[PDB]
Amino acid sequence: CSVPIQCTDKT
Amino acid sequence: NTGLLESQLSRHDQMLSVHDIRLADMDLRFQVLETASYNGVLIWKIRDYKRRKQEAVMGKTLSLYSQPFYTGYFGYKMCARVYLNGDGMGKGTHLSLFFVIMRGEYDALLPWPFKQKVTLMLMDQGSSRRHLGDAFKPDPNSSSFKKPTGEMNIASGCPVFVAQTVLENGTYIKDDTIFIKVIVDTSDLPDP
Repeated sequence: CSVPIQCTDKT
Repeated sequence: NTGLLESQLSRHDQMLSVHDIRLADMDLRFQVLETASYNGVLIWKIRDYKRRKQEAVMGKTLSLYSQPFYTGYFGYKMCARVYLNGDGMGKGTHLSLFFVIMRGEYDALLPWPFKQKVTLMLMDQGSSRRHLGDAFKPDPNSSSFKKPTGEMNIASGCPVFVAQTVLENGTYIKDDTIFIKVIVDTSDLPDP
């Protein structure tokens, strides 16, 4: 897998 | 004075309200340590699934974070975050979980960006012990592993760790509670 992804938060 | 005493009684309640509030925090502060680990490993015991997930859909509480845990008495302050219903690429379909780096009172002596190997995994409470999980060697160029500026760096994981379906229908949910585990590598990083 690898290939690290992020989330939806920065308000 | 049936008016002066009045002030005093209130000055006490006000302050009283306060201790209660502090004593409150302290009541929690403990729990953290009580359950903190200094070897780069973690076991997040999330109790009350049914309810807590449900909240995840109604969108009242989309995610919860773990207890900050590190990798050596004075190493990286880090912790996990989970989205029961899912975030972005897996919302409504899967469960999402990420590794996060916090601003740590000792980040000033630690290497940056963070490079240690993670390893996320949802434990299996069934007897078949087939736990699930993936790992990665943190890509450096990302804003997720820099030297923390604010409270905690940007999250990072796999929005599609496991399918809500596969999850809820496997031997992991038990007594309305489950255990996520994180494993940061610490060998390829000499200590003090």
